[PDB]
Amino acid sequence: GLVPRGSHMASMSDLVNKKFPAGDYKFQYIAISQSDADSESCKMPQTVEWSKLISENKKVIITGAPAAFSPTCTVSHIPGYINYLDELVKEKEVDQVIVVTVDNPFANQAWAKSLGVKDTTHIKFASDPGCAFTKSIGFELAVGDGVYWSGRWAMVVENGIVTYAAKETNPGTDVTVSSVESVLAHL
Amino acid sequence: GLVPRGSHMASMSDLVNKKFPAGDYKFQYIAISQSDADSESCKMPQTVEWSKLISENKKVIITGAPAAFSPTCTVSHIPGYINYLDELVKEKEVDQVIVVTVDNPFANQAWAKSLGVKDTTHIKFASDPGCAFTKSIGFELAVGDGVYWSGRWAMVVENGIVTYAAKETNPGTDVTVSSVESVLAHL
Repeated sequence: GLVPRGSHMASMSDLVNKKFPAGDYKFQYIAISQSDADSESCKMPQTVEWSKLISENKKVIITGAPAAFSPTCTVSHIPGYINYLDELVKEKEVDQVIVVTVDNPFANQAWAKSLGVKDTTHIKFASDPGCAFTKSIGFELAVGDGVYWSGRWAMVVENGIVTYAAKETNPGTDVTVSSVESVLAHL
Repeated sequence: GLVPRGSHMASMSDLVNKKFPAGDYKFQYIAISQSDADSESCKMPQTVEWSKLISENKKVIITGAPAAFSPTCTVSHIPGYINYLDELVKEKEVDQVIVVTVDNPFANQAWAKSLGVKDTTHIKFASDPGCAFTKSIGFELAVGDGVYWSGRWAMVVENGIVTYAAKETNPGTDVTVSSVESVLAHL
């Protein structure tokens, strides 16, 4: 048959073609800049309302990852987004790329820096504390004892409407529907 | 008076002179080694029962920090423990130094490496998922919306008995009772 022993297929989420469900959810991030890198804005987290991010930006890519500094996230998933960032912004008219984890915003910023992010103008590493937003869209990953990390997923939002949304069935090892290549194919 | 406007004093916890309350709590960490650094044990987290750590080690120092990679934790708090590690182990008969955060174990390991930890034989950066253990001893830090980080604190456990335990009143900025210097004064 199509799906053999214990295999699973990553499907498109029902979120597609609906309004981005920002609610009152907020994320934190710390800016990064190659000019004035010692400013307070590049040291301390700031809070962003998901609703404001979406209303102020016509085209937004969002991708979730289970754990800052973990192998699959660090080596196979996120570097592609950083590599294609200039092309996304300059050729595909992407305004913001948001990388979402439940990790603290200092760890997220250090991760971004380790991955070669020099400037957060068009890319931000967002903290979703307690997995609140990610659980709200059903893209969470249970890791035991009531603790949730983000799953691995990607989303495209255009003019406030979700045009692409899909999560991995095996987030620990797979980078497929969440890959920058699959996102590029849906822009 | 002794305590003026909005000031607070860090006191000794009532935990002192009582058995270490390990319960069934567990932590995760990833080992670090300068020989065989590419082994699976240095890539993937392993689980340790707090009860086993304490029963197998006569003298254990435990210190909690709110956020891997955050400024106070990274610059002022943890480096002292790493700096004194050899002295603690060789002169003060310390068997294990455990640095506790609620951060994922990959981020904790990367933090430890960034801080110059070369080997986890006597020092381990532990993950306390969801702040479960730290909340159980009342050393947590509320950060909003039901999310808890560790506070900043230190503890000494000798033959299964807590001999020192104290948390900061202002963990974001203060490193006093949680400092390696205060721990050294209570060994």
